[PDB]
Amino acid sequence: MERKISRIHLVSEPSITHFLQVSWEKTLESGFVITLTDGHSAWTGTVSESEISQEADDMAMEKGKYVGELRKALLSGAGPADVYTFNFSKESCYFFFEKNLKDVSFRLGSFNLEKVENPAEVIRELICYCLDTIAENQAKNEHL
Amino acid sequence: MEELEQGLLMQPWAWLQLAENSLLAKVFITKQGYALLVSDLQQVWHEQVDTSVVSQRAKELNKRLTAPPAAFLCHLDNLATFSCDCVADALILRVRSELSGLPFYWNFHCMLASPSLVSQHLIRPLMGMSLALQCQVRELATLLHMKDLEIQDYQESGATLIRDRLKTEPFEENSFLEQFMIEKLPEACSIGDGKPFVMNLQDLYMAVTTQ
Amino acid sequence: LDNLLRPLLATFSCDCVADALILRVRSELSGLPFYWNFHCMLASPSLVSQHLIRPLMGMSLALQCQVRELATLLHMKDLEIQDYQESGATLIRDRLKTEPFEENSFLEQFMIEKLPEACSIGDGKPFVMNLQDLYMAVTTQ
Repeated sequence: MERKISRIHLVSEPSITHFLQVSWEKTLESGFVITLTDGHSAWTGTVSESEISQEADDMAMEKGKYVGELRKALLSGAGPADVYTFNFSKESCYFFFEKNLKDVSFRLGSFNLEKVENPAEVIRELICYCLDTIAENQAKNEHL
Repeated sequence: MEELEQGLLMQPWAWLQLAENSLLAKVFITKQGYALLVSDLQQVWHEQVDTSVVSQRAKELNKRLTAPPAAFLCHLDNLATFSCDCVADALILRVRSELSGLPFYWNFHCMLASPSLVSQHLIRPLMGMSLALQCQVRELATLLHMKDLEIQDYQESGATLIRDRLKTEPFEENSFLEQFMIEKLPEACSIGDGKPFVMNLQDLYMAVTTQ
Repeated sequence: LDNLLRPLLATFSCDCVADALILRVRSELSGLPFYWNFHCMLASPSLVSQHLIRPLMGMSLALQCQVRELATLLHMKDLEIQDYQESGATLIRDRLKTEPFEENSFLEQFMIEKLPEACSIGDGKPFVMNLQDLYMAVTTQ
């Protein structure tokens, strides 16, 4: 399995650094679980095989190429040319994200999040994985 | 929109590579809308559209891919995959483009152009161009005759040629037509796919329409 | 009708009813007055393409090839007067010296000075006098 934490700003919230966590089985295309948090609260939802297909078909794009856009958007795979935009009501829990070009934003996709009932706990997990990941890349470095 | 029609009269023709054939298209774009005239050299088709139709038709063809009308129009001004159907005599021209790194769709709902615009956008210009081109032929033929009076003055007193390959025969217009009609007219008058028209006549097209 | 029209291409009148044109002939045959009406619909887009657009376009292309062939002709006469003055070691009566031809400037002078009248559609009059032998040739071709 793979996961990937990515740090973002919602358009709604200029000064709060949020964290996006994505988790899946090597193809993002197979569907994934997605968490957002701000260090106080957390939200989650899920996306599936046919939903990504559908989203790409509504946008008339080769799946895999659209998955490219998804990796770049959701897994920090953006180049300097790529500017992505992230939007969320906590109130509706509607996520959506976009790419900016032609001096305009362009929706790439949307999620139903649900506010998560055990906020501090998925946070605990998340940041333990981070402490581990920093320590691994540290022990690897010492060796190199 | 009156200014969209006025821009259109004076726009040149572009040439479009369909998979199925080619088209000729003149278009005038602003933030206000567009006007388009299209031809396959057998028929002619017209559309004019304001920003109201732009945001409606774009919201239909491109459900969630929002913009102001003028940003769509700006991209069409860049001008992709073209296909079409004549359904009745809607030449529906279907355009697939890339914008924002997203595939985009526009369909032009082009009705058979009115005989009045066919006159104003083709026949009268194309006639006016043939008359003007013939006056250019007439002025190159006076210029050729003038250069012969000049060169004959040399032939009349001394003045032999040095380079044995610079000779001109005396220009005579009837025989220059005679040779052209056999040797050059077959190729030169061929319509083909309209690429010859768009390649070499658009300056005269623009000038004659503005005259 | 043929012998009446051939010299002319009696009296005529022209009346439109909706889309249709009526052309009326008053003349005489066997001393007696003769009357005809031509009853014309709008020509179809096929006819207008075949009789007007396509040939007129084919004429403009062929005429553009004429202009091109006359410009290369003009430049070849300019190499020839140069070869007389520059090396053929001679002069003229001066009153006949032409300028060296350049088709850019030829077109710019033409299109400021001569285009306004040159492309005049007018009565269609000058098209039928200047251009028809080309029209018949382009249509055959």
